[PDB]
Amino acid sequence: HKNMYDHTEITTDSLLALLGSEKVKIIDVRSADAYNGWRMRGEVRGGHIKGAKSLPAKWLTDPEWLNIVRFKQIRPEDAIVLYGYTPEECEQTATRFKENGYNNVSVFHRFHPDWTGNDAFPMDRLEQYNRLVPAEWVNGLISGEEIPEYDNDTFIVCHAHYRNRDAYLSGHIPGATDMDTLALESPETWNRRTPEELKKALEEHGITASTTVVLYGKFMHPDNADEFPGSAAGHIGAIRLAFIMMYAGVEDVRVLNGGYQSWTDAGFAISKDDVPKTTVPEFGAPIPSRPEFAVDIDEAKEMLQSEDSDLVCVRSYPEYIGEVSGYNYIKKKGRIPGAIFAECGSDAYHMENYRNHDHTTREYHEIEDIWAKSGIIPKKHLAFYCGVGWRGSEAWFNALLMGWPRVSVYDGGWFEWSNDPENPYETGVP
Ligand SMILES: C[N+](C)(C)[C@@H](Cc1cnc[nH]1)C(=O)O
Ligand SMILES: [Cl-]
Ligand SMILES: [Cl-]
Ligand SMILES: [Mg+2]
Ligand SMILES: [Mg+2]
Repeated sequence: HKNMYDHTEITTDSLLALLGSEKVKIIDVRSADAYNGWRMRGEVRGGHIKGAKSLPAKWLTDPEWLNIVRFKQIRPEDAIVLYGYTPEECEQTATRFKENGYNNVSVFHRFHPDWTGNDAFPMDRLEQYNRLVPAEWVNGLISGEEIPEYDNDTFIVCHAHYRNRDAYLSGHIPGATDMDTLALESPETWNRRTPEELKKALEEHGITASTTVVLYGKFMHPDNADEFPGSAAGHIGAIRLAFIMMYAGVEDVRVLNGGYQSWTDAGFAISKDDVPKTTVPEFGAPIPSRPEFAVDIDEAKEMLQSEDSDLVCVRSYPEYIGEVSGYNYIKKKGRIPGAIFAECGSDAYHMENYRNHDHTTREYHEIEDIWAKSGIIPKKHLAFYCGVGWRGSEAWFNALLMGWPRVSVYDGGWFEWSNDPENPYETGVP
């Protein structure tokens, strides 16, 4: 019946008439960063067609491509409409759908410049997308080239890791310097360090409050059998450090979307130099400048008693039901009573529910809709937490990117909560 290699074109008028159809799935095959709003071809309006889902053509080489599509609830009985910067970029995706039994597949040729160039055509974007940067933006930054969403004259690219300098020395973005997560958080409490420590640490790494800091980490397949599996979850650590730096007072913090893998996926050169630090004498702002980003245990207890506040438990399901603690250095098992569960992923060192297979952030509409089903909504003051505040920082960053007005991280997490034998806790399947 179908032709695997000749695809029907859908017109702008036809697509306009189908924008509200529940039987139609509009699929943006560009990069997730363009989908979020980055104007990667110089378009005046960035983002995606309103209601479109993100399925980057880059993922076509992934052997799990069909499961990704099914996990996104894109079904063979749906009418599939693909679009990219050009219709030619949609051809391989269209063929891939037809090869897997999707018989209703069309290609929209006029997204750019026709759709982007007229304000009558509805578009959407991740409100604070410029904090989540693509690899091309970082490459222009370190090359001293004109890049959008950047009006500063001072920057530093920071490769985060947890007591694992090999994560940096085995390959890093050229010119980048490494920051151990221990520089900004204490091994005694696994909370952010005191203001005086953060001031010294940031200065010794060459960071002022007015320095644009670009953070990223390297995913190295964490294994629960290792003594420090967090040494392999570099990009969670990067977002954890982004939280602490923004809390401290760094005005412009960016995160490389997808971490190190996005840098090498783009084909850019890597460096193995051990770049020395260029310290700065004065941070230049009071620390912390944004204390409302952090929540501690007394306020967290209040938020459990408030109508417009909630704690969001970003742990794994075995941790939530008290089957495991999730950590080799925590013996207590259980959960904070009254918190809203938002499953992070498989265990304490993986964020499958918040990431794509290439570690870029999951399509934010999916995060937003799943959160809303559990009452995790922006009208509340939300304190994301987990074991020790790493996974909660990554969840918190996703909400911050959506422009949510009062989102925090409860730093202490299950570690601090369970360390007080007076605190109530639950266990078992709810
Ligand atoms: C605070 N450290 C770095 C010790 C944590 C960080 C962490 C990563 N995923 C959940 N927590 C650890 O590695 O167990
Ligand atoms: Cl990671
Ligand atoms: Cl918990
Ligand atoms: Mg949208
Ligand atoms: Mg903590």
